[PDB]
Parts: sequence; C-alpha cells; structure tokens
Amino acid sequence: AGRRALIVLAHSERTSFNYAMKEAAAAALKKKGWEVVESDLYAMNFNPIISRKDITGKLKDPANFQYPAESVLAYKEGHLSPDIVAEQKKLEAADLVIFQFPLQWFGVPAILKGWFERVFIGEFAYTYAAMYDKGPFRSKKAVLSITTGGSGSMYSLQGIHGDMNVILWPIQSGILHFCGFQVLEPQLTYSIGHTPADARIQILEGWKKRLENIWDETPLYFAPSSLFDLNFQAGFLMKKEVQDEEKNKKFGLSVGHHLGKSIPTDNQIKARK
Amino acid sequence: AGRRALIVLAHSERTSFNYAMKEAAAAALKKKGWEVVESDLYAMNFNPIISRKDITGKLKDPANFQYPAESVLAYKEGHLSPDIVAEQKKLEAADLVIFQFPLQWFGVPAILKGWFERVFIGEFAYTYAAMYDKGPFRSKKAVLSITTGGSGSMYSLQGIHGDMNVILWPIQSGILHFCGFQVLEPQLTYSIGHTPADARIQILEGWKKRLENIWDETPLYFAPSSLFDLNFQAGFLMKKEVQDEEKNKKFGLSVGHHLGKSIPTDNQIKARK
Ligand SMILES: Cc1cc2nc3c(=O)[nH]c(=O)nc-3n(C[C@H](O)[C@H](O)[C@H](O)COP(=O)(O)OP(=O)(O)OC[C@H]3O[C@@H](n4cnc5c(N)ncnc54)[C@H](O)[C@@H]3O)c2cc1C
Ligand SMILES: Cc1cc2nc3c(=O)[nH]c(=O)nc-3n(C[C@H](O)[C@H](O)[C@H](O)COP(=O)(O)OP(=O)(O)OC[C@H]3O[C@@H](n4cnc5c(N)ncnc54)[C@H](O)[C@@H]3O)c2cc1C
Ligand SMILES: C[C@@H]1CN1C1=CC(=O)c2c(c(CO)c(-c3ccccc3)n2C)C1=O
Ligand SMILES: C[C@@H]1CN1C1=CC(=O)c2c(c(CO)c(-c3ccccc3)n2C)C1=O
Repeated sequence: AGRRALIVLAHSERTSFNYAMKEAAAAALKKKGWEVVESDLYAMNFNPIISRKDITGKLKDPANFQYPAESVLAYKEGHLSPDIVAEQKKLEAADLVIFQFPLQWFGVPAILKGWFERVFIGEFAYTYAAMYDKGPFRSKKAVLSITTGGSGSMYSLQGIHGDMNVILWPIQSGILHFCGFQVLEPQLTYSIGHTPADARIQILEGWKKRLENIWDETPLYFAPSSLFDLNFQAGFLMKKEVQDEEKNKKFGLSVGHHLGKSIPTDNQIKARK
Repeated sequence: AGRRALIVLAHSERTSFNYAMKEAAAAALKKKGWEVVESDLYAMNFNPIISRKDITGKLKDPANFQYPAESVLAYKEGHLSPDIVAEQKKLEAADLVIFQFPLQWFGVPAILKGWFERVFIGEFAYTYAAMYDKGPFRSKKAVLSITTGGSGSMYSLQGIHGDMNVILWPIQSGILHFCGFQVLEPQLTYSIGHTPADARIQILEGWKKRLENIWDETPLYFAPSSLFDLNFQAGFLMKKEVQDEEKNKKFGLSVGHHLGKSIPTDNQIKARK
C-alpha cells in the first residue's frame, strides 16, 4: 500500500485555493497515518531552467553540449546539482505523488514543467528500454489536482476549448506514465474563481474524503507496452497481431492511441477501461 | 501581406540544430525581403516565472494576489515589467511568429512556457469576449518548428508515444489559436540526433525553401467560434443546430472537437479541412 506522499505545489500565493488544496491533502493524508513531504516550487524558489550548471563538474563534451546524455552521465557519476538530487530523493521515497496546480495555458505552470525537465533525468526517471509501464516509478501512483478559470462545460466534447482528455494526455501519458507511474483519476475543480464560498469549502472536504482511500483506486487506462515492438528496428510500432486484432474494435485504446476511431470516453479522467 | 517576422528560440546551445534552424530561417526570410527580429530566450536569460514582480504599479489587491486580474490591470495602465513589455512590442510588430524549439516532455521547454505565461497577458493577447478566431493576433500567423529525439513512427497513430496531433493540440489550439493566431502546419523534424550529416543539410535547405512562400500557405483547421454559443449562459457549447448537422457525420471536427468520433487525419499537422 501507500505510506509516504509527496505533494508538489506550483503556485506563488499562500492565499490561493491551490495552497488551500495542498493544505487539505497534507492534513487528510497525515490524519490517515501517511508521512507527507512537500515541494512548494515557488517557496523553494525552484530553478526551472535546464543548463550546463546542472552538472557539478566537467562535461563529457563541452564543445557540443547535449543535455540528455550529459545529465544522465552526471546522474550515474553523482555530479547532478544538489537541488535536483534532493527532489529525486523525495520521489524515490514517495509512494504517492500529488501535483497541485492551476491550469496555465492548457498545461502545467512553467516552474513545474521545468521541475520535470531537471528532475526526471534519464536512468533515474526512465530508460528507452523500460518506457511507460516498465518504468522506474511503476510501484508509485501520481495524481493531478488541477484548478481552472474556465468552466467544466467549456472543456466538454462540445465546449469551445474542446475535450479536457486531450489536454491531459501529454502530461499524464507523456510525462507521468512514461516514467512508469500508475496515474490516478485527476481531481478537476473547474472555474474556481466563479465558485461560492460554501461550495469551495465542500471542494476541500471532498478532496480530503477521496484521499482517505486514494490508494485503493483503480488507475487510468493506457495501452500496455506489450502491444508494441519496443525496438528501434520496428520503430516502436504496435505488433502486427495487435493491429489486426484491434481492427475489429469499435474504440481506440486511449486518447493517444485512438487509432483513428472513437476515443474511449473520459479515458484520461475516469478509470476502469 | 507579411514583411515582419519574429523568431522565438528556446535552446541554450549555438551548436544545436535548433540554433541552425533559427539562422537558416532568418537568412532565408531576409532574402525574401522580410525584417527579422529574434527572441533567443536563453541568450536573453529570460525570466520564465510569473510573479507579482511582473507588475511595477501598486496592486489593486496586494493581500490577495491574483495574477490574471492584476496583470491585465498592469497592461491596461502600463505597469508591466519592462522585459515583458519589450517582448510584447516585438509581438505587435510581427506578422509571422516562428517558435523554434526541441520537444521536451511532449511540450515546449519551460523557458518558452514561461514566455507565454508572462507575455501573453489578458487584453493584450486575448479577451474572453473575443476568443479564438476573434482574438488580437488574428491578422498574424504562427508556426511551430520542432525537433525531437524520437522517430516519426513513435509518434504515428500506432507508435508507442501516440499520435503527435494530440501532443500539438494544447499548444496550437490552446495557446496560439486561442489568441487569434492563424496556425500554419508545424515543421516537424524527428530523431534529429539520428539523422546523417547530408540529411541534416537537406532539412535546413527544405526549411528555407518552405519559408520562401510561408505567408501564402493554408493554415490548419480549427472549428470556428461561430459554431458555438459564446456566452457563460450556454456553457460555451456548440450550437444545437450545429450539433444536429454533425450527428450524421463520420469524423469529428478537430482533435479537441473530435466529438466522440474519428479525428480528421493529421488535423494538427496538415492543412485543408
Ligand atoms: C498565466 C496563466 C495562464 C492560465 N491559463 C489558463 C487555461 O489555459 N485554462 C483555464 O481554464 N484557466 C487558466 N488560467 C486561470 C487559472 O487556472 C486560475 O486563475 C486559477 O486556477 C485560480 O485558482 P487559484 O487557487 O490559483 O487562486 P485564486 O484565484 O485565488 O482563487 C481561489 C479562490 O478561493 C478562495 N480561497 C482561498 N483559500 C481558501 C480556503 N482555504 N478556503 C476557501 N476558499 C479559499 C479565494 O479567496 C479565491 O476566491 C490561467 C492563469 C494564469 C495566471
Ligand atoms: C529535458 C528534455 C526533455 C526531452 N523530452 C523529449 C520528448 O518528450 N520527446 C522527444 O522525442 N524528445 C525529447 N527530448 C530530446 C530533444 O527533443 C532532442 O535532444 C533535441 O530535439 C535535439 O536537437 P537539438 O537541436 O537540441 O540539438 P542536437 O542534438 O545537437 O542535434 C542537432 C544535430 O545537428 C548537428 N548540427 C548542428 N548544427 C548544424 C548545421 N548548421 N547543419 C547540419 N547539422 C548541424 C549537430 O552536430 C547534431 O548532431 C528531450 C530533451 C531534454 C533535454
Ligand atoms: C486559455 C487562456 C489562458 N486563458 C483563460 C481561458 C478561460 O476560459 C478563462 C480564464 C480565466 C482566468 O482569467 C477564466 C475565469 C476567471 C475567473 C472567473 C471566471 C472565469 N476563464 C473562463 C483564462 O485565464
Ligand atoms: C524522456 C522524454 C520523453 N522523451 C524522450 C522520448 C524518446 O523516445 C527519445 C528521447 C530521446 C532523447 O533523450 C531519444 C533519442 C536521443 C538520441 C538518439 C536517439 C534517440 N528518444 C528516442 C526522449 O528524450
């Protein structure tokens, strides 16, 4: 089960609803016996920009700096910037990771985007040989608790912004699941700036109620990596048998693997698929 | 037509292909009579974090800081941080804006994400009353020129990463088109790290060739805001009449407006739709 939790918050104001939601999760989990650690990016004045400075020492090839290779090497040899390592330790010690943030330009705040870029270093957070379900964080679970200015209807299939499931895909599949994370249902609190005070109090309590049993939840469905030929040769394309079999399925496997057919309803919002 | 172009680069190395793509684009554009301005985020050591320091004036509500409102107010009264103002001036002058960046965790680099967050302030880059096609930059055109580590097949409908069209959606529709921009087909350069020297040279020539007539291209398709009842009362939902003409249609309208049906092939990569 789950015993330790990491709450990554990306909001500058201690007076925001996001901070309240972070406080609610901390209280709720602790009161349930969990150990809670925080990564309040702004309060920590976190540096989100990847650079050659992330490697405390000489680079393998300063004449042509390539961050991927250099950062992985620094990782292996233990030359990663201290601030990066400290976060990597929080990740390794955590069973549950909660990402609390306000949706910004249909994605995560830049400070958090940068946190992934500098913290999710190769070898540590992933390998091309163990992508997705086989990733390093397979024993861990992640959840996005998001707040927005736009109303839920704006994000429905007929809303002007379009399906929220598409917006979540690059984050939940491309970032979290790629590293092995079992991704749980996102906590979506729409139009928080247009919500009555009593309703907000209920949102907080609802979030705490869910956290009581968060670890017994069934995670989102992503196509298993066993359906693909995971080698540079086949170009990591679906196995031909799976393709043929899939040809007789009404729905695609997920948002990203829609295969040109109907995307399973709320594939990135609701579990059981 | 268009004589003014802005190239926003998000890469720290002068030795990268990304920098090469930036030079090639500028060289080719100037050759066709364009005026070319640049925003090399790293070279500028651009601040990517939105904070109350983006406002130089006295806040309207200092004890309860709210970025959306305060920033919009600062734009309206001329109290925005001068570095943000400098970027906004480049945007207003530009006819064509090119975003050159390496794909990082299925999105734009944090430094570029922060650029959108601090520079695309309300009123300046958008207004709820005139979202999408009615936005401020509707007389402008934007293009994403991306380079990736992974091969094209990994991003095909059956590649492990999933459809690249889904990854592109939140940036091209949510950020670019939301502000009125006509978005042109993205220049996609896959597995740049695994491309032979002679091929890389051809990729650059091909990019210069495309830019020779970039302004006359058909842009990508996004559902017009006219298909929606644009008011907090109708939940910014698609017009009932429009919803009825589609129930018979096979394909959805776009990636975000797939409507539970099939997404039009390469909706976010190829024009004509
Ligand atoms: C750069 C940028 C980009 C954005 N892009 C998007 C986008 O793409 N899509 C979109 O939909 N939105 C977008 N937004 C809007 C953003 O998502 C919302 O402004 C944000 O989620 C609002 O929540 P908040 O917690 O940050 O803060 P706040 O606006 O402060 O709101 C929290 C509310 O709850 C109250 N409150 C605070 N603490 C408590 C407590 N303990 N108990 C009860 N009530 C409390 C506050 O007084 C306030 O009214 C963007 C905003 C910015 C700045
Ligand atoms: C934090 C992070 C996250 C990432 N996330 C992803 C992801 O989600 N998906 C993904 O697919 N990839 C990802 N990548 C990989 C990234 O997309 C590639 O490393 C990048 O696109 C490579 O291009 P480059 O221009 O930066 O540099 P380089 O790797 O240097 O490659 C350019 C190549 O062209 C050569 N070259 C330079 N100038 C010229 C010239 N003028 N003419 C001809 N050849 C030239 C160089 O020597 C080099 O071999 C990530 C990388 C990082 C650091
Ligand atoms: C996608 C681009 C980035 N932006 C936004 C889009 C919205 O649709 C929106 C916002 C806000 C916040 O400014 C509210 C909002 C805020 C308060 C109360 C009600 C709605 N709404 C509906 C945005 O910021
Ligand atoms: C980990 C984040 C999610 N993304 C990546 C996914 C890939 O599939 C990938 C990367 C790289 C770059 O590290 C190369 C690559 C690099 C050099 C040569 C060949 C492939 N490939 C195939 C990534 O960075």
